[PDB]
Amino acid sequence: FPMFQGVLLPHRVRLLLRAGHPCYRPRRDGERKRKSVRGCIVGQDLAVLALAIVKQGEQDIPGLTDVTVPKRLGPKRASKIRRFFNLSKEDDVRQFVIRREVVPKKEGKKPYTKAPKIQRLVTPRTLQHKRHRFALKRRQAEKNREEAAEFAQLMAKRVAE
Amino acid sequence: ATELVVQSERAFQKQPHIFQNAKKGAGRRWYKDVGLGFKTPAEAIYGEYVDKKCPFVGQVSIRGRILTGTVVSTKMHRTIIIRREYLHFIPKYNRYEKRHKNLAAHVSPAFRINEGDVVTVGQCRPLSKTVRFNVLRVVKHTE
Amino acid sequence: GITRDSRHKRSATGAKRAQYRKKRKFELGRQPSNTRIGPKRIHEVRVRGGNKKFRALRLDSGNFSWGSEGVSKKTRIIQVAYHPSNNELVRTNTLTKSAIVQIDAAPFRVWYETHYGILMGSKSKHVQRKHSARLGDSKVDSALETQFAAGRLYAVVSSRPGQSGRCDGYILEGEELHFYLRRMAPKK
Amino acid sequence: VRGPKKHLKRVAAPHHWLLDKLSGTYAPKPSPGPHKARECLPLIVFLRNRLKYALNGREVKAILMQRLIKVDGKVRTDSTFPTGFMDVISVDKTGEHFRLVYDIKGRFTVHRITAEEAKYKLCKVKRVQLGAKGVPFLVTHDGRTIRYPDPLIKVNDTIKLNLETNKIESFIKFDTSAQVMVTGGRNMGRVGTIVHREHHLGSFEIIHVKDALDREFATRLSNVFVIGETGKSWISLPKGKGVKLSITEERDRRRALKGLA
RNA sequence: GUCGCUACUACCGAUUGAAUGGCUUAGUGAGGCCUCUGGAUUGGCAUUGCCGAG
RNA sequence: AACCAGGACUUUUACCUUGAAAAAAUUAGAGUGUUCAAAGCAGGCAAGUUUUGCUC
RNA sequence: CUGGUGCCAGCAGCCGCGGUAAUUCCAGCUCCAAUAGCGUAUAUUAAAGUUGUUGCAGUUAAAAAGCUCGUAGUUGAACU
RNA sequence: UACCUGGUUGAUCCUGCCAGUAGUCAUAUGCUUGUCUCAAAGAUUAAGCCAUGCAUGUCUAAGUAUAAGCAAGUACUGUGAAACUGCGAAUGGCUCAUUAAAUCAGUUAUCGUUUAUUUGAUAGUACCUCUACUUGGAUAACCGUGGUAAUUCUAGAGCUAAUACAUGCUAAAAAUCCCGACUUUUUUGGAAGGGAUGUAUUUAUUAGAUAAAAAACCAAUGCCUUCGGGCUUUUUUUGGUGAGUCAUAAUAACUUUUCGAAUCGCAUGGCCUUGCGCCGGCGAUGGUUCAUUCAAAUUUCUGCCCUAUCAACUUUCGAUGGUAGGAUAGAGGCCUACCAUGGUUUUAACGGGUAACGGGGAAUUAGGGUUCGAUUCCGGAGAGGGAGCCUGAGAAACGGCUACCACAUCCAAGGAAGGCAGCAGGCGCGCAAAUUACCCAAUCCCGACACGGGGAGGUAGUGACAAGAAAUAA
Repeated sequence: FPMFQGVLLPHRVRLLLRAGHPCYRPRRDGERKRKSVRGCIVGQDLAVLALAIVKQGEQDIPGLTDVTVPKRLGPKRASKIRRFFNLSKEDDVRQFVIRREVVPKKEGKKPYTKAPKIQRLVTPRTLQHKRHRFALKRRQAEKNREEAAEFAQLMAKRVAE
Repeated sequence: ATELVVQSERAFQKQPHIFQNAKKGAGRRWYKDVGLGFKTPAEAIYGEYVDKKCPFVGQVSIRGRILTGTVVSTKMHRTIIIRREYLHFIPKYNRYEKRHKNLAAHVSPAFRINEGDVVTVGQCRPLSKTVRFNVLRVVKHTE
Repeated sequence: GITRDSRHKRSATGAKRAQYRKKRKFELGRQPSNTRIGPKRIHEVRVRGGNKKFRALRLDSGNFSWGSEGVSKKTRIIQVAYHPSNNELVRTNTLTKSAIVQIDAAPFRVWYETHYGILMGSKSKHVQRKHSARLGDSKVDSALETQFAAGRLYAVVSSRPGQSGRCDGYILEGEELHFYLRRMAPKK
Repeated sequence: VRGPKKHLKRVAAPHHWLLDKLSGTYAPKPSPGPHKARECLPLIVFLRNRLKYALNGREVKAILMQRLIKVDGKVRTDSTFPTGFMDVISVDKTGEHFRLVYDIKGRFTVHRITAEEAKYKLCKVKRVQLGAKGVPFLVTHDGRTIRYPDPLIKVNDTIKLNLETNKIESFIKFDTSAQVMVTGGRNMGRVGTIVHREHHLGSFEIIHVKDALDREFATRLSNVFVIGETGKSWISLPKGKGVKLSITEERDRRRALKGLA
């Protein structure tokens, strides 16, 4: 039975658990199920204890303190890459991408370095359709005014005769 | 049956969405024509009652079927029972039999309704459980 | 849930209709929303068809109108005076349709003073000219003067808070005011 | 129950579709659109069963995705689109400009017309009211609405909308001597000239129409359709002109056909 | 027509009659729902009261 | 005053006639070479050209 | 028709056959009806004018209340 | 397809029933058998119980690529596992348990209601008296790693994306109403400059004249003539329905303020301060409102088997009606408080039985009638019996969930987990009824969509029978 942050009962209990809280995965939309879970406090019935390091002590454990993992993935969005590389406003953001090596990829000669894609960068393709949408709006306004003027002539003639 | 003071209830019996101001004295009364060739009775135009569930000076509308029957019971409040009589067909014996069905219609204070006194009723949307008709035209024996 | 069919109801001839269908979702009902006086408490219920209904359990700063001048303003609802049908509903202080309430008239006094100028119950050339042009209709009912002196006014709500989430009404005046005052004179 | 239906069985399908009883179990089940499912022809039925421009349900879908059926001047891709009365089908890859009109017997038939007269689509109006910003709007029988219409048009009238360029260019009234076709009923698909309009309280106007041979018949106001006045039908009529060719004369026509070969 | 023997049919019957299902009486009451509460936790604000939520 | 033309016109039904709108299948039944038939709703032209058609 | 039993076995939708001459029991021969189909058991329909409005019957075959009053119900002279 | 015969008697004529006679996808069984076409096959009792496999999935160039693969231009540029997202899952198919004005059938109303998708219209208005116009964070997969004997077993740990979620100027200009700096009649004295004034909710009020045609007074005040005071074709809003408080426009306020685009794919067109700046097309996906369509929900009239050894029934705890309120998408005793005693019935009310789903329809056929109709089409109900609920426009859904009741199952004994009156197959009841087959090719349905799926559906295996043609001769 997994953890449950919030239940103060000092033993496992069953509740109509919802997907909003953890320890669930909906099979379909609008699904709720009855499941058992342990309390938020610790007793003697536990077998595995999950802990986090706050501050290292005087000595260093050879197996964990010495070993460290690298961050193999970098930023993707324009804001993310800007905050990651601390580049200026006009600094050729496209030149701050992370490049990987494909030697294990059995590339043979000229290892083709592969880099991820950058999002939320200004590209003139979106502006074209935005201008077209504004174009459609002004065309709708001009057509509305033209047919309004035509009906104004019709109504003026009708009230005259 | 018997018409009493219109403001004889917990709530002030009033025609909805009608107002009196200083410029327009007193309270104007609104009337409508039900249609289908009927005419609005004069005392409905100038009366006292409100009768929210009335084809005149009210909110209900006349649409659907129009029936004719004789009112049997008037002991109940603002509604009556209409008795419709008809002859049924038996193909086997080539003869008729007398069949009757009792209706349930609403009567406004505009119409004085007693026993006998066959009337004409029309569909006026469900009103109370089994009341779906309202009296529109009365062919009274007195007149 | 609660049902609204006539199948469970006894027939007009006295016979009891046997069970025909299970309860359906196109005929469901819901609990009443007795919106008592308190800090604004409004939530949403998803009604059939994807629409939403604004409920109410406590309401403050409602809307009330004044038909003589055709002016409506937001006012703070104080308490409920009368409600037909069960009078215990008044004792439990619930707001529903067709229930007279007591309201304050401080915004009405401020607007009246800033519009007509001549104070009720006692330079600026353009203001004086406007007062002269709009003088003559400033007369008000004796009841409308007593309520301003006493600081409280009677109003009738013409909206259903349990359906639209608002308690909107109008200031009581005229023959309806006289009928309601004569109704509550022996009670208070 | 519990919601709408998506499957229409055969045999229960409309009779005028003339669908084969065998060779399948279900009917095309027209999708929602501008015409009622009971008074419309699916595009698949029109192209396959009524036109033979494709066999079985597959090739017809292929050409529909091919963007060739410019119905009302625009290409659609719904294999079961509810193509109703007075619809135009323009296959510009071939040049045909088919029209959808009732025949003498009251069934849809081939009404191929020229490039002209296939642009405007004659439509009956349903009601006239006032829209937003205090403007009048009109709604037709083919689910099309027109903004700022002619002020002289009332209900149960006729308009000729241009399509693509749109906007009402001409309207036709409802009075005596006007040529009238019956859209549905037991007098399906026969043009004549309205001579008498009989008024009934509540609803159900009764229209008495005299055909070309002066045989006379009656129909309902909801089922009449005004096209032209005193022999000035602005739209073309199909073969037979919709008179009322009876069985006793169709037998003679068949006998004459036999006595030709 | 009474008395017969038999296969078999039906009735009454002490056993304060037994054995299923609807209709109701009285008692209690799972379950989801609406509503009144409760703020581990997320917390922007050495600090410290305020927008907040499941 | 009075007259003509159009509309409404049964005090009130039962009864009879016609029309409207009206699901298909199914029943009767029209047409039509599944070798006949139970069938099905198609089908046909047309031997001397093979015509990238017509006809119902 | 020929052989076996002899109110026994049995046959048999009903009448009905069988106690030593059994055209009706079981064996053989042949014939009759339908046909790749026939019989049996049950439900139903026509005949059933034995449900009868069309279209039953009531003195003796089943059937007129012992008799009378009387409300529903049914039927109701002629004349515009 | 208007039909008879044998049987009471010694013999006769009747009444009278029995029997023979003929028909019936109307059922079973017995005897028999060489062929084809066409159509049905667990309904009759056990709407009894099920091992097993399947029946609901879906992607275009165009919602997310870092494949944590692949065959072969320094943001990526071709394929793409994997997942989130949107939609369907409320359609099909099975059965007839319940149901007696109930369902259903024909015929009306919704001026008493809701609606995903489709079609047609609809949007120079969002914020300041210093506002991003391009913007926040989380969220999968990958990644080490853990408990339970197995789980649709997950959290613990690092993150990165959205047409998901949450914020956020866009577009001018003209005009309108309010706050008011100011003078000098230069009207009844209005405007410098400041703000709201798009769209959507609720409340109150006004106009909503219009079958046509003349005058006596009062108020603010629009054109002001020629200041006597006039005052108009019209600015008085307008149109429609058998019928409205209908649609629309004006006035005064409210909205835990709805919508008004932070998205993708191809044509590299034209310009001069030459910035690599301005501008220009073809599509696609969302979103407000209305109408329409597909549906749903109520609802008017008429028509239902047997039973009097059921004659009175219904009002407590709603039975009949009025007022007010609540709830519902909506009318309505659907519910609540009060007030009246009412409603049906010998024209059979009510109760009971039905081996009763209803109808189109089927069998017999002078006519009239009698019987049947689970079943290929329509409508209703159910998914073991009830009850409740989320999602979704649409379910009181069961190949969605939850609890009880009766069953079955793995258990390590801590627990877990279901529903074939769907397609096949098994047990039992049985006189009584078939393969644990192939395929989406035809009909159609679903989805992001030529491309995928569909035990719906098509095809076949099995038989004595349901109809049509005919070997055993010459």
